[PDB]
Amino acid sequence: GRGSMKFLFYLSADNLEIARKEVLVLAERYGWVEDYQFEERLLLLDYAGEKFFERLAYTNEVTKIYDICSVSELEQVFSEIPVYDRLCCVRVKGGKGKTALERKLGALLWKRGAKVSVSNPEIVYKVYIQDDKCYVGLLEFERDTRQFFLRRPDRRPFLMPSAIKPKLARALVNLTGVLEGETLLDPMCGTGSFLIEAGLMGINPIGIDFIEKIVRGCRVNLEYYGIEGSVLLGDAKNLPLRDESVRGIATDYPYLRSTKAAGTLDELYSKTSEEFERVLKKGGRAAIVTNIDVESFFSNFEIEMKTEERVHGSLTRRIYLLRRH
Ligand SMILES: Nc1ncnc2c1ncn2[C@@H]1O[C@H](C[C@@H](N)CC[C@H](N)C(=O)O)[C@@H](O)[C@H]1O
Repeated sequence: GRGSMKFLFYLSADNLEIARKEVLVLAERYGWVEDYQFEERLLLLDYAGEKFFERLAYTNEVTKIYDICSVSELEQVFSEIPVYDRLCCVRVKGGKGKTALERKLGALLWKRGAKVSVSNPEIVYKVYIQDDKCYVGLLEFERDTRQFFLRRPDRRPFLMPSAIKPKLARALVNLTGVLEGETLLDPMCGTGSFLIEAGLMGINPIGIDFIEKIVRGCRVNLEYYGIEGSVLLGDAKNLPLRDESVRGIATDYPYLRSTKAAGTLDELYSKTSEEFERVLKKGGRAAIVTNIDVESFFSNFEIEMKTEERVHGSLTRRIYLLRRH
Protein backbone atom coordinates (compact mmCIF):
# COMPACT_ATOMS: atom_id res chain seq x y z
CA GLY A 1 0.00 0.00 0.00
CA ARG A 2 1.21 3.47 1.18
CA GLY A 3 5.00 3.98 1.06
CA SER A 4 5.18 7.49 2.58
CA MET A 5 6.55 8.21 6.08
CA LYS A 6 5.61 11.18 8.30
CA PHE A 7 8.45 13.67 8.96
CA LEU A 8 8.46 16.75 11.16
CA PHE A 9 10.48 19.78 10.13
CA TYR A 10 11.16 22.24 12.96
CA LEU A 11 11.72 25.44 11.05
CA SER A 12 13.89 28.46 11.66
CA ALA A 13 11.81 31.48 12.82
CA ASP A 14 13.99 33.80 10.57
CA ASN A 15 11.52 33.46 7.65
CA LEU A 16 8.79 30.79 7.68
CA GLU A 17 7.89 31.37 3.95
CA ILE A 18 11.53 30.62 2.86
CA ALA A 19 11.64 27.78 5.47
CA ARG A 20 8.45 25.98 4.24
CA LYS A 21 9.28 26.49 0.53
CA GLU A 22 12.82 25.14 0.95
CA VAL A 23 11.60 21.84 2.37
CA LEU A 24 8.79 21.54 -0.24
CA VAL A 25 11.02 22.34 -3.30
CA LEU A 26 13.68 19.82 -2.17
CA ALA A 27 11.11 17.12 -1.21
CA GLU A 28 9.50 17.46 -4.66
CA ARG A 29 12.96 17.07 -6.35
CA TYR A 30 14.28 14.25 -4.12
CA GLY A 31 11.08 12.31 -3.71
CA TRP A 32 7.27 12.29 -3.67
CA VAL A 33 5.10 14.35 -1.32
CA GLU A 34 1.91 12.49 -0.37
CA ASP A 35 0.69 15.42 1.83
CA TYR A 36 1.92 18.37 3.97
CA GLN A 37 0.64 20.58 6.80
CA PHE A 38 2.04 23.68 8.44
CA GLU A 39 1.41 25.18 11.87
CA GLU A 40 3.77 28.01 12.91
CA ARG A 41 7.34 26.57 13.22
CA LEU A 42 6.20 23.02 12.43
CA LEU A 43 5.94 21.49 8.95
CA LEU A 44 4.60 17.93 8.74
CA LEU A 45 5.40 15.97 5.58
CA ASP A 46 4.10 12.59 4.36
CA TYR A 47 7.03 11.75 2.11
CA ALA A 48 8.81 8.95 0.23
CA GLY A 49 12.17 8.97 -1.48
CA GLU A 50 15.70 10.14 -0.94
CA LYS A 51 16.61 12.06 2.19
CA PHE A 52 17.70 15.69 1.35
CA PHE A 53 17.88 16.91 5.04
CA GLU A 54 21.63 17.72 5.34
CA ARG A 55 21.18 20.44 2.60
CA LEU A 56 18.57 22.38 4.68
CA ALA A 57 19.37 25.92 5.80
CA TYR A 58 16.04 27.18 7.31
CA THR A 59 15.19 23.86 9.09
CA ASN A 60 16.66 23.44 12.53
CA GLU A 61 15.63 19.80 13.12
CA VAL A 62 14.04 16.89 11.18
CA THR A 63 12.30 14.05 13.04
CA LYS A 64 10.81 10.77 11.67
CA ILE A 65 7.35 10.63 13.31
CA TYR A 66 6.30 7.40 15.09
CA ASP A 67 2.99 8.89 16.41
CA ILE A 68 1.03 12.16 17.29
CA CYS A 69 -0.91 12.13 20.69
CA SER A 70 -2.00 14.42 23.66
CA VAL A 71 0.42 15.70 26.49
CA SER A 72 -1.49 13.30 28.84
CA GLU A 73 -0.98 10.28 26.41
CA LEU A 74 2.89 10.30 26.25
CA GLU A 75 3.40 7.15 28.48
CA GLN A 76 1.43 4.87 26.05
CA VAL A 77 3.43 5.86 22.93
CA PHE A 78 6.73 5.46 24.88
CA SER A 79 5.68 1.89 25.94
CA GLU A 80 5.31 0.80 22.24
CA ILE A 81 8.01 2.97 20.51
CA PRO A 82 10.73 0.61 19.06
CA VAL A 83 13.86 0.16 21.24
CA TYR A 84 17.43 -0.19 19.88
CA ASP A 85 20.62 -1.63 21.44
CA ARG A 86 22.27 1.83 20.81
CA LEU A 87 22.66 4.72 23.38
CA CYS A 88 19.63 7.02 23.52
CA CYS A 89 18.08 10.04 25.34
CA VAL A 90 14.75 11.94 25.22
CA ARG A 91 14.54 15.60 24.23
CA VAL A 92 11.37 17.69 24.59
CA LYS A 93 10.72 21.01 22.74
CA GLY A 94 8.08 23.60 23.71
CA GLY A 95 5.99 24.12 26.84
CA LYS A 96 7.17 23.85 30.47
CA GLY A 97 8.59 20.91 32.43
CA LYS A 98 10.86 19.84 29.48
CA THR A 99 13.78 18.77 31.78
CA ALA A 100 11.54 16.73 34.16
CA LEU A 101 9.49 14.99 31.37
CA GLU A 102 12.78 14.10 29.47
CA ARG A 103 14.01 12.38 32.70
CA LYS A 104 10.54 10.78 33.09
CA LEU A 105 10.23 9.35 29.49
CA GLY A 106 13.92 8.34 29.62
CA ALA A 107 13.21 6.25 32.77
CA LEU A 108 10.22 4.54 31.04
CA LEU A 109 12.60 3.58 28.11
CA TRP A 110 15.30 2.35 30.59
CA LYS A 111 12.66 -0.09 32.09
CA ARG A 112 12.29 -1.77 28.59
CA GLY A 113 16.08 -2.46 28.45
CA ALA A 114 17.12 0.67 26.49
CA LYS A 115 20.63 2.15 27.00
CA VAL A 116 20.01 5.76 28.09
CA SER A 117 22.55 8.60 28.63
CA VAL A 118 22.20 12.38 27.86
CA SER A 119 25.92 13.07 27.11
CA ASN A 120 26.74 11.10 23.91
CA PRO A 121 23.47 9.52 22.60
CA GLU A 122 23.63 7.60 19.29
CA ILE A 123 19.79 7.95 18.99
CA VAL A 124 17.53 10.86 20.15
CA TYR A 125 13.77 10.53 20.81
CA LYS A 126 12.14 13.86 20.14
CA VAL A 127 8.91 15.27 21.59
CA TYR A 128 7.44 18.38 19.98
CA ILE A 129 4.62 19.78 22.13
CA GLN A 130 2.22 22.16 20.38
CA ASP A 131 -1.48 23.07 21.02
CA ASP A 132 -1.78 20.00 23.40
CA LYS A 133 -0.48 17.75 20.54
CA CYS A 134 2.76 15.74 20.88
CA TYR A 135 4.78 14.85 17.83
CA VAL A 136 6.88 11.81 18.79
CA GLY A 137 9.69 10.36 16.76
CA LEU A 138 13.39 9.84 16.19
CA LEU A 139 15.72 12.68 15.31
CA GLU A 140 17.00 12.36 11.70
CA PHE A 141 18.86 15.66 11.34
CA GLU A 142 19.86 18.61 13.49
CA ARG A 143 21.26 21.61 11.57
CA ASP A 144 24.79 22.60 12.59
CA THR A 145 24.21 26.40 12.84
CA ARG A 146 27.99 27.06 13.44
CA GLN A 147 28.62 25.98 9.75
CA PHE A 148 27.02 29.24 8.48
CA PHE A 149 28.90 31.39 11.06
CA LEU A 150 32.29 29.84 10.01
CA ARG A 151 31.50 30.69 6.33
CA ARG A 152 30.43 34.36 6.96
CA PRO A 153 31.69 36.60 4.06
CA ASP A 154 34.28 38.34 6.36
CA ARG A 155 36.10 34.95 6.86
CA ARG A 156 36.84 34.52 3.09
CA PRO A 157 40.07 35.77 1.36
CA PHE A 158 38.11 38.12 -0.98
CA LEU A 159 35.74 40.58 0.69
CA MET A 160 33.08 42.99 -0.64
CA PRO A 161 30.44 45.02 1.32
CA SER A 162 26.85 43.67 1.73
CA ALA A 163 27.53 40.03 0.61
CA ILE A 164 24.61 37.54 1.06
CA LYS A 165 25.10 35.50 4.24
CA PRO A 166 25.56 31.69 3.87
CA LYS A 167 22.26 30.62 5.51
CA LEU A 168 20.19 32.79 3.08
CA ALA A 169 22.61 31.91 0.18
CA ARG A 170 22.12 28.11 0.78
CA ALA A 171 18.29 28.44 1.14
CA LEU A 172 18.09 30.32 -2.21
CA VAL A 173 20.21 27.71 -4.02
CA ASN A 174 17.90 25.06 -2.38
CA LEU A 175 14.76 26.92 -3.60
CA THR A 176 15.90 26.40 -7.20
CA GLY A 177 15.75 22.62 -6.44
CA VAL A 178 19.05 22.07 -8.33
CA LEU A 179 20.68 18.66 -7.68
CA GLU A 180 24.22 17.30 -7.24
CA GLY A 181 25.99 17.46 -10.63
CA GLU A 182 23.53 20.00 -12.07
CA THR A 183 24.39 23.67 -12.74
CA LEU A 184 23.58 26.69 -10.61
CA LEU A 185 24.20 30.07 -12.24
CA ASP A 186 24.77 33.34 -10.33
CA PRO A 187 24.93 36.00 -13.12
CA MET A 188 26.10 38.83 -10.65
CA CYS A 189 28.19 36.50 -8.44
CA GLY A 190 30.36 39.08 -6.55
CA THR A 191 32.33 37.36 -3.68
CA GLY A 192 30.55 34.10 -4.55
CA SER A 193 28.15 33.53 -1.61
CA PHE A 194 25.68 31.50 -3.79
CA LEU A 195 28.38 29.63 -5.80
CA ILE A 196 30.08 28.57 -2.52
CA GLU A 197 26.87 27.18 -0.99
CA ALA A 198 26.05 25.36 -4.35
CA GLY A 199 29.62 24.00 -4.61
CA LEU A 200 29.61 22.66 -1.02
CA MET A 201 26.34 20.78 -1.73
CA GLY A 202 27.91 19.17 -4.89
CA ILE A 203 26.13 21.37 -7.46
CA ASN A 204 28.41 22.61 -10.31
CA PRO A 205 28.52 26.42 -9.88
CA ILE A 206 28.93 29.04 -12.63
CA GLY A 207 29.32 32.73 -11.81
CA ILE A 208 29.26 35.79 -14.09
CA ASP A 209 30.50 39.25 -12.97
CA PHE A 210 31.16 42.40 -15.08
CA ILE A 211 34.17 43.55 -12.89
CA GLU A 212 37.44 41.69 -13.75
CA LYS A 213 38.91 42.33 -10.22
CA ILE A 214 35.74 40.80 -8.72
CA VAL A 215 35.86 37.79 -11.19
CA ARG A 216 39.45 37.23 -9.92
CA GLY A 217 38.48 37.57 -6.27
CA CYS A 218 35.46 35.23 -6.62
CA ARG A 219 37.75 32.60 -8.23
CA VAL A 220 40.09 32.92 -5.15
CA ASN A 221 37.13 32.28 -2.75
CA LEU A 222 35.96 29.16 -4.72
CA GLU A 223 39.62 27.91 -4.65
CA TYR A 224 39.71 28.60 -0.89
CA TYR A 225 36.74 26.23 -0.30
CA GLY A 226 38.09 23.59 -2.78
CA ILE A 227 35.17 24.25 -5.17
CA GLU A 228 35.57 23.43 -8.87
CA GLY A 229 33.51 25.82 -10.95
CA SER A 230 33.68 28.53 -13.59
CA VAL A 231 33.68 32.30 -12.88
CA LEU A 232 33.50 34.33 -16.11
CA LEU A 233 33.76 38.02 -16.95
CA GLY A 234 30.46 39.04 -18.56
CA ASP A 235 27.20 40.94 -18.27
CA ALA A 236 24.03 39.40 -16.74
CA LYS A 237 22.12 41.29 -19.52
CA ASN A 238 24.07 39.35 -22.18
CA LEU A 239 24.89 35.83 -20.78
CA PRO A 240 27.72 33.88 -22.58
CA LEU A 241 25.57 30.76 -22.28
CA ARG A 242 23.33 28.63 -24.56
CA ASP A 243 19.52 28.48 -24.40
CA GLU A 244 18.24 26.06 -21.68
CA SER A 245 21.83 25.34 -20.38
CA VAL A 246 21.27 25.78 -16.62
CA ARG A 247 18.96 24.08 -14.09
CA GLY A 248 18.94 27.01 -11.61
CA ILE A 249 19.73 30.72 -11.02
CA ALA A 250 20.34 32.30 -7.54
CA THR A 251 21.43 35.96 -7.43
CA ASP A 252 21.43 39.14 -5.37
CA TYR A 253 20.61 42.11 -7.52
CA PRO A 254 22.28 45.51 -7.10
CA TYR A 255 20.27 47.59 -4.57
CA LEU A 256 19.07 51.14 -5.16
CA ARG A 257 21.12 53.19 -2.60
CA SER A 258 18.81 56.22 -2.95
CA THR A 259 15.27 57.13 -4.19
CA LYS A 260 17.12 59.60 -6.54
CA ALA A 261 18.26 56.47 -8.51
CA ALA A 262 14.66 55.24 -9.29
CA GLY A 263 14.44 53.80 -12.84
CA THR A 264 18.25 53.41 -13.29
CA LEU A 265 17.96 49.60 -13.00
CA ASP A 266 14.99 49.18 -15.44
CA GLU A 267 17.00 47.80 -18.40
CA LEU A 268 18.95 45.49 -15.97
CA TYR A 269 15.70 43.94 -14.68
CA SER A 270 14.06 43.71 -18.20
CA LYS A 271 17.18 42.26 -19.91
CA THR A 272 18.11 39.81 -17.11
CA SER A 273 14.42 38.73 -17.05
CA GLU A 274 14.74 37.84 -20.80
CA GLU A 275 18.24 36.28 -20.32
CA PHE A 276 17.13 34.14 -17.32
CA GLU A 277 14.11 32.76 -19.14
CA ARG A 278 16.38 31.96 -22.14
CA VAL A 279 19.22 30.07 -20.29
CA LEU A 280 17.03 28.29 -17.68
CA LYS A 281 15.93 24.75 -18.62
CA LYS A 282 12.13 24.19 -19.01
CA GLY A 283 10.49 24.37 -15.56
CA GLY A 284 13.77 25.91 -14.26
CA ARG A 285 13.86 28.23 -11.24
CA ALA A 286 15.45 31.61 -10.36
CA ALA A 287 15.73 32.59 -6.63
CA ILE A 288 16.35 36.36 -6.79
CA VAL A 289 17.00 39.04 -4.06
CA THR A 290 16.13 42.72 -4.62
CA ASN A 291 15.52 45.87 -2.51
CA ILE A 292 12.57 46.98 -4.72
CA ASP A 293 9.29 45.49 -6.08
CA VAL A 294 10.11 43.95 -9.52
CA GLU A 295 7.11 41.52 -10.11
CA SER A 296 6.30 43.40 -13.37
CA PHE A 297 9.75 42.77 -14.87
CA PHE A 298 9.25 39.02 -14.37
CA SER A 299 5.67 38.68 -15.74
CA ASN A 300 7.22 36.15 -18.22
CA PHE A 301 7.75 33.79 -15.18
CA GLU A 302 5.54 32.12 -12.61
CA ILE A 303 6.03 33.92 -9.27
CA GLU A 304 6.02 30.83 -6.99
CA MET A 305 6.95 32.74 -3.82
CA LYS A 306 7.52 36.33 -2.78
CA THR A 307 8.69 37.19 0.72
CA GLU A 308 10.41 40.08 2.51
CA GLU A 309 13.23 40.36 5.05
CA ARG A 310 13.29 43.77 6.75
CA VAL A 311 16.97 44.15 7.67
CA HIS A 312 16.69 47.85 8.85
CA GLY A 313 14.41 50.92 8.39
CA SER A 314 16.03 51.74 5.01
CA LEU A 315 16.44 48.23 3.54
CA THR A 316 13.74 45.64 2.87
CA ARG A 317 14.93 42.71 0.77
CA ARG A 318 12.33 41.24 -1.57
CA ILE A 319 12.97 37.54 -2.13
CA TYR A 320 11.36 35.88 -5.19
CA LEU A 321 11.22 32.29 -6.42
CA LEU A 322 10.55 32.42 -10.17
CA ARG A 323 9.73 29.46 -12.36
CA ARG A 324 9.85 29.08 -16.15
CA HIS A 325 6.29 28.17 -17.38
N1 LIG B 1 24.89 43.61 -15.22
C1 LIG B 1 25.80 42.98 -14.47
N2 LIG B 1 26.42 41.90 -14.99
C2 LIG B 1 27.32 41.25 -14.25
N3 LIG B 1 27.74 41.53 -13.01
C3 LIG B 1 27.10 42.60 -12.51
C4 LIG B 1 26.13 43.36 -13.15
N4 LIG B 1 25.63 44.34 -12.31
C5 LIG B 1 26.31 44.16 -11.20
N5 LIG B 1 27.21 43.13 -11.25
C6 LIG B 1 28.03 42.60 -10.17
O1 LIG B 1 27.17 42.21 -9.12
C7 LIG B 1 27.89 42.27 -7.88
C8 LIG B 1 27.00 42.84 -6.79
C9 LIG B 1 25.56 42.32 -6.80
N6 LIG B 1 25.53 40.86 -6.64
C10 LIG B 1 24.67 42.99 -5.76
C11 LIG B 1 25.13 42.91 -4.31
C12 LIG B 1 24.42 43.99 -3.38
N7 LIG B 1 22.97 43.71 -3.28
C13 LIG B 1 24.75 45.42 -3.85
O2 LIG B 1 23.71 46.12 -4.21
O3 LIG B 1 25.88 45.85 -3.90
C14 LIG B 1 29.19 43.04 -8.14
O4 LIG B 1 30.30 42.17 -7.98
C15 LIG B 1 29.01 43.60 -9.55
O5 LIG B 1 30.23 43.64 -10.28
